Amino acid sequence: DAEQRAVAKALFDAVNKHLSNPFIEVEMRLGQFKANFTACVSTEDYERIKTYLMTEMENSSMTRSVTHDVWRHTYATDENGNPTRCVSIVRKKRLFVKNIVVPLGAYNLRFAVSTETPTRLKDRLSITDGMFRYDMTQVTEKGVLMHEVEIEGVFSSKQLTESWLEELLRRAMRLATLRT
Ligand SMILES: [Mn+2]
Repeated sequence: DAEQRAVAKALFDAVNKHLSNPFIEVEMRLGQFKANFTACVSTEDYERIKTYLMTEMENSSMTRSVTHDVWRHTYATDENGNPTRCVSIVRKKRLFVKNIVVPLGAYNLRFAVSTETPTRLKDRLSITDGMFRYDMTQVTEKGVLMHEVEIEGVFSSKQLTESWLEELLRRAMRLATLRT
């Protein structure tokens, strides 16, 4: 009856709260071997990858964000670069990691699949081309400045296909070999 419906609704809401919304992140990160794989590119190669992406872009769209990181707690920043407050808290567990065999002269590529479930400073610029998101991040994690580039997409319950993976590897190889 009516009381039963109130209990079941509460059980339903409590179940979903304990489920959360667990999505899957598939990413291909550029990097080098130089404590082995370092997910960074040179400054000059970084600016040329960006030149490539802005030339390629046609949707007149991008997102920039300066955040502070420290389960990871992400803190926003105001107009002067000072922290505001947490805008997200997420646990990232890597499920699958793989080194890609790249052509000679190319940047190395690391393939990573992670579950994300709702100190470093990140200045990130993100572009979308088709069903792929490009992230260009300048990271500082211990006084060291790293130029990071990755291509990625997120899935949950948007499902992952072999076609999307095939194009992800194609698009990543294009950035990895940009200088050659
Ligand atoms: Mn990422």
